[PDB]
Amino acid sequence: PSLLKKLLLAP
Amino acid sequence: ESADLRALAKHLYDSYIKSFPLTKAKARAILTGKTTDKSPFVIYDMNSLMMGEDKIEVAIRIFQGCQFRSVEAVQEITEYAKSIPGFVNLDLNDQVTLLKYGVHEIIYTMLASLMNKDGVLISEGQGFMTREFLKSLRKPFGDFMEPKFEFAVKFNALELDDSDLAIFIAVIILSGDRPGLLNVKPIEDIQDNLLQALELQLKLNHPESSQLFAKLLQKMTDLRQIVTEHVQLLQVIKKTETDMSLHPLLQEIYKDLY
Ligand SMILES: COC(=O)CCc1cc(CNC(=O)c2c(OC)cc(O)c3c2OC2=CC(O)=C(C(C)=O)C(=O)[C@]23C)c2ccccc2c1
Repeated sequence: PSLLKKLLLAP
Repeated sequence: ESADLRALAKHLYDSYIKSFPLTKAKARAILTGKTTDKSPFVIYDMNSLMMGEDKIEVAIRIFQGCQFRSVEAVQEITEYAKSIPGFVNLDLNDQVTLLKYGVHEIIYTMLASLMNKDGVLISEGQGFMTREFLKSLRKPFGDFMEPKFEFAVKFNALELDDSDLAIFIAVIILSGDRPGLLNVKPIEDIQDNLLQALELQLKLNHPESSQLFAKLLQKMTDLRQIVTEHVQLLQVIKKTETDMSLHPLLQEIYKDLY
């Protein structure tokens, strides 16, 4: 759970 | 094989153009004074900085500006990384690791595109802040700014264009030897193909500079030592400056880096 992970998952 | 390497090169360039608003081509059109757009506002001292606030402690204010742009750049780089064939199919934690260790090396590289010996373009080329104004900022902020120009001068001597840079950046992102990677081979396989695409790009685009590929491989190594020093310079700031606040995204990237 992280900000980088959230940016990576956004289509 | 070669045709497919050129198609890959073009794909990366096209994605690079979509991901990064201010290209080196656009940036050189501004710096050399060849654009129909009005000139960037020049900031060279405290007074000019005050005047140009709407166009774009002082040292702390400029440092925070650098942070905001870095945060924006990390998101641009992330979008670009997701366009590299195979990247989004990697283990998600490895994707995070590649960005964590890659982004600041790429920011050093892409800052060079916006820099000459005299200064740096800011605010999508609407402002131009002089190197000497940034270097003159009180310790420890002046020495945080200067290394980016020192690298830029050496790197820009290679005369890469946006097509070259798209592949160079992709190779850096897909580095299989970043600390803590779980599945190394799939990353190495992607990088091997990107390296082939880069070699061919440089042979065709810079036929009179046989040395360029080998030099760029060395620059990838140099960028690691440059970014380690960058992290050290940030500790001289963060640890000593009491009211200094780091953006959450940057705090995440710097946390447990090496
Ligand atoms: C290895 O990666 C790194 O070292 C990353 C850190 C990093 C980022 C940069 C790039 N800096 C800039 O673009 C910038 C700027 O440069 C001095 C001033 C400035 O005044 C603003 C900038 O951008 C801004 C965003 C804002 O939102 C503002 C607001 C609204 O307050 C600003 O103030 C702006 C306009 C560097 C530029 C030169 C040297 C080192 C750098 C280090």
